[PDB]
Amino acid sequence: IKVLGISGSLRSGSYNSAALQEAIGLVPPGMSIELADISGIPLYNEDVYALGFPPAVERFREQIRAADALLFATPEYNYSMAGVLKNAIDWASRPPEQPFSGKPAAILGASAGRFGTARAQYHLRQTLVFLDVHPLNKPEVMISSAQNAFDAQGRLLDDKARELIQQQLQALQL
Repeated sequence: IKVLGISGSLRSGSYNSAALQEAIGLVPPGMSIELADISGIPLYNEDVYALGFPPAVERFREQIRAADALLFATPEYNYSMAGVLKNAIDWASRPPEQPFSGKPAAILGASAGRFGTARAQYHLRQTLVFLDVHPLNKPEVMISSAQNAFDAQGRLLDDKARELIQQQLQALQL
């Protein structure tokens, strides 16, 4: 089972990217996570789209098409999804036959804030309706006070979080 991990943050020390990197080693046997790189995706402009998909967007769409499931790591800024993540989704969601259609998925997120990306997750779930993506409802993974969840580089010190992430991946497999 091929899972495409999508981090909504571009910063080097991203808690969400670190969560996905850790997730790669928490999958059950028979499953593997490949990471999407959305750093080359430009801000959306219909006038640009009309001339064709930028190479970075085409690559992203190709990865989504090839994936059996999706794993979103969504940062939360100003009580909603990070604009960068939404922008990437906006690009990949364009016609023809946008690739998110029918894909099962899991959502997780990390934030320094108290609610560990909860608000961004429910907004994303609304967006997923239009894309016809089917996200797991349980378990939910909202890592709060993320500054204390990781050490050097990006290892998870929160075993509870590691367990829940392990559960989502086991759910996608099923």
